[PDB]
Amino acid sequence: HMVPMDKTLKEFGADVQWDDYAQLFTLIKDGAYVKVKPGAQTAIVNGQPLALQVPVVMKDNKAWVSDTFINDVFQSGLDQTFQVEKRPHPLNALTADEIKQAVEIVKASADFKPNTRFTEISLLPPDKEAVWAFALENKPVDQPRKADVIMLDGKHIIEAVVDLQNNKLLSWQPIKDAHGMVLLDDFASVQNIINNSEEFAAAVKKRGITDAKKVITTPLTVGYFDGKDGLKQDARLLKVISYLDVGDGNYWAHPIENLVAVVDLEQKKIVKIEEGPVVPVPMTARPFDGRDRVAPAVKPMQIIEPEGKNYTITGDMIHWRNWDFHLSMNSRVGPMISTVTYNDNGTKRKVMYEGSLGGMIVPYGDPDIGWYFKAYLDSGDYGMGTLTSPIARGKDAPSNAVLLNETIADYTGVPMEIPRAIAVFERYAGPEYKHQEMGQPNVSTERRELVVRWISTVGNYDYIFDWIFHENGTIGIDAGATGIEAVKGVKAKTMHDETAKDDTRYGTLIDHNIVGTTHQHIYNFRLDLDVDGENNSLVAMDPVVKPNTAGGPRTSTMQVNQYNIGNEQDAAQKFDPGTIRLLSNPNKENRMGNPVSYQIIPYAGGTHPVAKGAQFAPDEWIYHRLSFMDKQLWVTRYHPGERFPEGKYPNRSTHDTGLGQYSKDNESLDNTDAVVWMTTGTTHVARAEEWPIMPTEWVHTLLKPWNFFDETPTLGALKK
Amino acid sequence: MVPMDKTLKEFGADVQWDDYAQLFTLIKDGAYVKVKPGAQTAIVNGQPLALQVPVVMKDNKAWVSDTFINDVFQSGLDQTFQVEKRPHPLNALTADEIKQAVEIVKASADFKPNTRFTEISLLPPDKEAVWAFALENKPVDQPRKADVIMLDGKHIIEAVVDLQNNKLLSWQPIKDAHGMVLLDDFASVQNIINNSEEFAAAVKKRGITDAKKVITTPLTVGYFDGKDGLKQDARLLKVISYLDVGDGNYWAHPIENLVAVVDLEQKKIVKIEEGPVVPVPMTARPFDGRDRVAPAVKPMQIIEPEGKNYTITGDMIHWRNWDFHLSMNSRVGPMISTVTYNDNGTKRKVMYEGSLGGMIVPYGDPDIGWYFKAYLDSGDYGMGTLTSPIARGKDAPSNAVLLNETIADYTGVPMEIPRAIAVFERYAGPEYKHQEMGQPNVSTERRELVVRWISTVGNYDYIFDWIFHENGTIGIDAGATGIEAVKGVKAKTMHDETAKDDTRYGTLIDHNIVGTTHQHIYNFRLDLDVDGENNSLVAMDPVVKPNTAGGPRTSTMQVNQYNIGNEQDAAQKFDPGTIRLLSNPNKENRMGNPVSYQIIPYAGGTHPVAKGAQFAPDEWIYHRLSFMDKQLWVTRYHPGERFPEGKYPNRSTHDTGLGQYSKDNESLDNTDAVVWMTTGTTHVARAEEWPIMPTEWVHTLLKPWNFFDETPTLGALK
Ligand SMILES: [Cu+2]
Ligand SMILES: [Cu+2]
Ligand code: NA
Ligand code: NA
Ligand code: NA
Ligand code: NA
Repeated sequence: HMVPMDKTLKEFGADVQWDDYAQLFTLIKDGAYVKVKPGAQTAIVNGQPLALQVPVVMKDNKAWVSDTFINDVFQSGLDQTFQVEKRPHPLNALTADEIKQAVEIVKASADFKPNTRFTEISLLPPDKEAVWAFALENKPVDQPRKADVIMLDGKHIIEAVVDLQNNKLLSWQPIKDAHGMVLLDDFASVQNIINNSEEFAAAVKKRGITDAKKVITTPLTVGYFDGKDGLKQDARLLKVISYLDVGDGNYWAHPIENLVAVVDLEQKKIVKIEEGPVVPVPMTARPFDGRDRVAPAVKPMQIIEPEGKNYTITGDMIHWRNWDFHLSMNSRVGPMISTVTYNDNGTKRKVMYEGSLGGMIVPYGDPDIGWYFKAYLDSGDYGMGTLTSPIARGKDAPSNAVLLNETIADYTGVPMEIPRAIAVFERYAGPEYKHQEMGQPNVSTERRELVVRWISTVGNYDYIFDWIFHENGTIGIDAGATGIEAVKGVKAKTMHDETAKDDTRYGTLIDHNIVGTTHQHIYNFRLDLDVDGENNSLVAMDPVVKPNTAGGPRTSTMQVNQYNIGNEQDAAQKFDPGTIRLLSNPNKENRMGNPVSYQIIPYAGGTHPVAKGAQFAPDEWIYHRLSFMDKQLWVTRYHPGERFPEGKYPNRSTHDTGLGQYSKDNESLDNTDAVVWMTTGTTHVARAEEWPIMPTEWVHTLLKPWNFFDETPTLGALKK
Repeated sequence: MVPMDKTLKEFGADVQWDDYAQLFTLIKDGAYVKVKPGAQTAIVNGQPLALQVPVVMKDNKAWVSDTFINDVFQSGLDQTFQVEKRPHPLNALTADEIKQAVEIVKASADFKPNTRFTEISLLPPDKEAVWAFALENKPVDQPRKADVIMLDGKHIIEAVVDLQNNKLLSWQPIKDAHGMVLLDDFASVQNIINNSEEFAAAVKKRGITDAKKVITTPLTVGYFDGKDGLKQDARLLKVISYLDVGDGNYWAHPIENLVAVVDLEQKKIVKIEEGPVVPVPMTARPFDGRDRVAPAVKPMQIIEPEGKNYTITGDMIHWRNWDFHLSMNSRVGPMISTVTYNDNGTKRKVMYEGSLGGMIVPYGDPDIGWYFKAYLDSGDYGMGTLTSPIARGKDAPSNAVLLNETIADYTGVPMEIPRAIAVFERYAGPEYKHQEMGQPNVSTERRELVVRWISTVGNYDYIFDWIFHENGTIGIDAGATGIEAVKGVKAKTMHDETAKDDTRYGTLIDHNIVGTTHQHIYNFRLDLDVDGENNSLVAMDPVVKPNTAGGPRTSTMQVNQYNIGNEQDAAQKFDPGTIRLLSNPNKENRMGNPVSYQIIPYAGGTHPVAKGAQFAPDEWIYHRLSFMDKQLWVTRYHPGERFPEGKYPNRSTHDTGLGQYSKDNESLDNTDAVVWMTTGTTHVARAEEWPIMPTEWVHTLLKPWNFFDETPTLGALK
């Protein structure tokens, strides 16, 4: 039973290359690199031969394979990239069966209602000491698997915990005053309410729009202004910004400016329409998908690993050179990198118990009615894991990547498999080191980094996060922003028009009648580092110039001021990239008697201007509610319920329940389990080069071993 | 007939055999060749080639015609390199012109017998004629000229020669200038140390039983207004010493507190300085792998089997919308010239010339062996000359093309540097992406074209990357690796008595070895002609301002914009939260904004950043080298202003570089500007960098700012 090779392999997602001269197919998918010649009775998988009962058949310039070829070859076992897990790792995300089970358990309570949605359903993390003992000592974890089930009953939040091992409900706790995140049905529900509104349709009509049905809405959280926005605190509201759909596939380029509808989600209707002056909708077609463009010729470039990968993925555990870590997915914050150790000549040393995105904010700077409340808390308010964007193979990640699928719960409690959710790829990153001693043979080696990449898209923005494992012990965390700008419709076509100056007070004129409103992107990473153990202290080293007191001709020297930062409050600080901040283990030293440490660099560079803080006066509410915006480094005592820089329920919050809260009591950071939070952002002033689609802009952070090792870590195994 | 593997590998090509397919894949630079044994044809970059003689298999080895390499690799089907029929006027002096220039000055009666040559370089034609050659194909109507800079003992003479008419045009002694360090100075110094009894006497005290195992290293001495005890007319170098213990790494064996001062015209030691005796650290600390075994690793290749997207026509490189010229200088290395971006058919100017301007690695330790220590690597040592050949596959990716480059050595003999510069395209993530909910994805891949050069001066190794983004951005990145300059000390660990004193000025990185703190400060000279040469420098400072428009916001995000009108004001600290543009006030994009490039002297780094010079403002080095203390400079274009540290910085007594060039504070309003970017690190050492330092990087960036009218990579309209 034959089938067409090319089409079948495409649909399966493999790259297919035919070489007419060699009469050879090269097939690539993930860890598998395959060669097969027509009519041969063996194929080659990752350097290894594989018998085929049925050879690839060529007929009138067209190849056919049996209908088991794909299984026979790709799933053969000669691709050793993925191996099966002997014992389930206690941090493995909830499975589909577990998700479904947690949903049946809460549904078995008399309180559940058919309207009830699920904001998040997630493994309730077992305790940290036991997870480490499993990872390093292989001790089983005897506490039962549990799940947190956070439910939205209309507008009310209930937190339920379930015990999955015993199929029982353990708790059911209403959470007073909390608003829940925006869920996928809210989007449809907002578009509908607008569509059924005669008022809104009339509002839209006096603004030029002739077919209201062509109006695309989008939902935003409203924030909190202690009543100045004229909106009651206890109702579930979203505001709604509108665009005209013109057929160019880019409604974002056709704002209907100065029209905002406020929607009550429980009443399912528009409770308020704010209207400002009428600004003609920008109408010119501005497609970003290529439809109006020539595709030039590019010569091929391929990164190939024809004997397979250097990493192994066992269940969710990834092993690579001296690294080992566990990689799992959460609907709110995306990827979670756990139990990170570095194998030092046989002994696994702890580096990081858990790293992930903490949260992020994208606040705007324009005071007008369509803008003044605008601040996306992408992970907290919209669920970034849920909104993961599948990796476009070979483009969003390099041709030598392996692409993992991940499973989370959707908002109605049903398992949802996200295809191509995370990319894993090894990459050449220049020379690791080099020395060309004059007159001698050179010495160079290559640097390899292992990257874990995840992309999440929220409305018009697309965010890329890379977790970068350097062979030498360094860890990089880089965030990339691309997508389509939020723009303001204005009257000016050029800076020569009479409204230009007023139109561009809060952003740049990037197209006719279009202004890229100025805003910030502020990312924060929650890094629970256990530098060769949990008992750590925070140390400062500030390079300084000191008068020379040692004699000789110099008036000055270069010296260091070294001091411990002994509490959370002093640890909350700006980052001066001219200084050194360490997380040290005061109980373990390297061979020179120096405390083993990691150097924490929240700002290692970026391609947009850098945000030195929040661009908000200190008396703005958004400033008040979100203290993480204003410092680049925080350190707090470990605590399993403190995970979000912006707080657990940030929608319409009135005070800081995040890093402000976690550090308010100013506890001791002396020789104890610490969690490091790095804030890094950009201040984005727009330019025409970014319209209609924005070229990816990057910021870089770094964690470097500092006297953690005794010598150059990549030198190699000692031969004597 | 000749054997394939031996012949191919002596030619520099990589040979792979695939037994399943019975196919050879041969790769060198831009050639990607496939050949089957017995086949009448082969493939070169995707294209068929008839062979006179098939590859034949004898005793399981392959044999090729004696003519194979030439027939296959030089067939014309690798189109990476094209012939240049009309030579660009910034083309570096050729080997013949180097020899010709040397004959011309040697013919003069003023040329003294053992004169050396610090630099023999193209004296280029005027900027305007060079642009008109590149943009309109107008011939420059000037003869080929060369600057010839000579060192007669310790005396500098600048001559100019006309190579076409083969005549000397000028001969000019340069008063008070000291010459850079030349290769023969290294051996001279080592010989003089070796023949000094006083020195063997000093060394012996310090615990050294065979004085023949002592390795010298020459350093320039700086300037201290006599406080160093050193005469200003004398051509001097100081000498720091290490012990060779056979580990291939003398750097790991300092003889601390012993400095000799050598006068190179007397050929003798004129001062020994001796401080406390510190035992020489002895433990073998090889960095070359002699004591190691690397772990086995699966192969990775980056392949371009139809060849490259760039074409290299002489030294002119074409790649996508970029065109530029690449040449080599013996002092500063690579020069990237007449750069333009092809905007939908029209070549627009971006950069007339960019290169390393100069750099400095100044130390912070006051002791006898350290206080004067400051390497000006290009200016004092000659980084082009000390170019380190790229190790194929390692110093650059497997898909690179490695260029050879020619300069003059210090005796005036042409010197061809193999694999002096690497060019390679690389994948750099998605160029842009938007995944609209429930719609088909849109993604394209970013490609960067990198030009990579490595120079090594004593213990360090510097990597420079000139990075062309398809979207109009240009990055310049600098990497540092090599071996740390260490101080020998008594302490073994931070628990010993001397540890605290021993580490006042640096980290303890091994037993008895402190990595003294210093800085790396690179400066880049960028004659940007933003869509023309008449430009102005514009600031845009994002600020928070009170809300005056109504509604609940108390504050708004606005910009303060103002021109920076003169050189002194343009010489500034860079706040990475602000924006600085070189704008063309005469030309605007479709929205009426002046076409501009955004200048970012600090786009990041893996080592701590220097806010400026880690020196009190009364230090001599601070006074001599203003360029260290500001990150941005902009000066009026001037043909003889090229070096941030000045033309002759050896024992300079004042600032003849950027301090001098901005001295009169001229106008920068709508005129030809030259932008200089200083970026630096402060290096506090750690054990992880010993015995060899993992490469650390700093990044800088030039981004188009309203230069174009839209996303520049969307492509041409249908
Ligand atoms: Cu942005
Ligand atoms: Cu250094
Ligand atoms: Na706390
Ligand atoms: Na911790
Ligand atoms: Na000037
Ligand atoms: Na210029």
